[PDB]
Amino acid sequence: LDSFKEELDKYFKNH
Amino acid sequence: VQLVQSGAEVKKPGASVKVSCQTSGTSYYMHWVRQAPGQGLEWMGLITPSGDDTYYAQRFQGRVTMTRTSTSPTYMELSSLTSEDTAVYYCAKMSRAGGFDVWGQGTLVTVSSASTKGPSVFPLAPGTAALGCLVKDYFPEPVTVSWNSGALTSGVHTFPAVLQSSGLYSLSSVVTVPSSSLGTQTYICNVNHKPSNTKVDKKVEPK
Amino acid sequence: EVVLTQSPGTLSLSPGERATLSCRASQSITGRYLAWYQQKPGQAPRLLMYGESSRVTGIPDRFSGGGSGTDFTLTISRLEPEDFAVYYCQHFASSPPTYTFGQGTKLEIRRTVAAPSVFIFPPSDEQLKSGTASVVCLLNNFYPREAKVQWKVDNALQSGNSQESVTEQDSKDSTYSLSSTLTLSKADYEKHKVYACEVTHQGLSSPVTKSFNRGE
Repeated sequence: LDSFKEELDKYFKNH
Repeated sequence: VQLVQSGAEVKKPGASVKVSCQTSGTSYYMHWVRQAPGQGLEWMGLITPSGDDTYYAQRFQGRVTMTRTSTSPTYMELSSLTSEDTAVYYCAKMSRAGGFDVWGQGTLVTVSSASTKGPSVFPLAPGTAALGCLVKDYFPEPVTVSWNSGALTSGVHTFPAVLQSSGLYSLSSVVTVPSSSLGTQTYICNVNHKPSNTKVDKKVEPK
Repeated sequence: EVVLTQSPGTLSLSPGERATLSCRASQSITGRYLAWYQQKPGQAPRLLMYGESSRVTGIPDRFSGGGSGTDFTLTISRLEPEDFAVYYCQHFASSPPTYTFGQGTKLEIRRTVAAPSVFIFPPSDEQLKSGTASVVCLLNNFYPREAKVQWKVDNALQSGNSQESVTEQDSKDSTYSLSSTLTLSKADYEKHKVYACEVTHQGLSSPVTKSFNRGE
């Protein structure tokens, strides 16, 4: 399962 | 990783405050969380490991700014302050799992129309006897109270301050001692109010 | 946004017993997005566990948890003195980034009933010179925390002119102490003779009144 940091990184990469 | 914040601040309504958070010495997502006296925790927002972007809690959007170069301390600036912004402000490091694994020591920010003022200290006069000191009408928090310069610790209760309708704080500190000691011992409460650079030492005697 | 509601507000248990702390989310979540924190007086909170019982490094085995959907629990199985504290749950989302906290549960030590020892203090002559009189009633080393303090001035019940403060639970005997401070102008103070605080508490078979006659 992806880490929360990975989720946050993806958010900021695309916003 | 240890996080060290800047010192306490006192502000008038409408002003702004800027608090710093320094990694004592990998970069990480950094968050800010505040806690009003006696209340719960409130998240304010986060800043990325590089500092190139932020995201704030809805309640603070338009009022808060989080900044980091790369290896500079990180700052949180809160504008248009009101008395509702009185709280301890914490910075925190996020772990990869999303929880806050390292916290700063907190920075108290007091927002009030009141002005800094040292306390007035009054005796609370006494097989067990109770005696104390009333620490009245100071601003802002905090005060410290010791007894006999720290030589008396057993049986001491220093109460949490209350905010009076005047905008000034007050608390009491009490100690219980053997009634027999009232003739062989002298009791003095040592009150330190660092925000006003005031210290008061008040002897408490049977009246 | 997710809203977290904790229950109970206060939990009172003895060392060695099992504590069950609840956190309810306003919508169904995966427990990977929930974290639990411990906070003691004067300190920052400390991360304990994620919603799925996964503990962080250094957290003892007696901390566990469980849940899925809207209901989550933190369980502390054999309570130690160092476990009594305030506990918060926290939820996080990444899109858009959003964290929230429950309102906290206080986990306090249950011990046997202990009646307060009561003391009354008149205002100092020094304070009276300044135009204000503070009269202080002290309730010392009692359990449980709930207590009732009434002020009577010349047998007239007072309302609206007193404030209470309570200490944190004592680390050694698990009692509380409480102050009640009556504030009067000097002029009102010197118009009356008898100042009394009357205390009701689980450990008292009849209310305890301490009083003085102003100027004796």
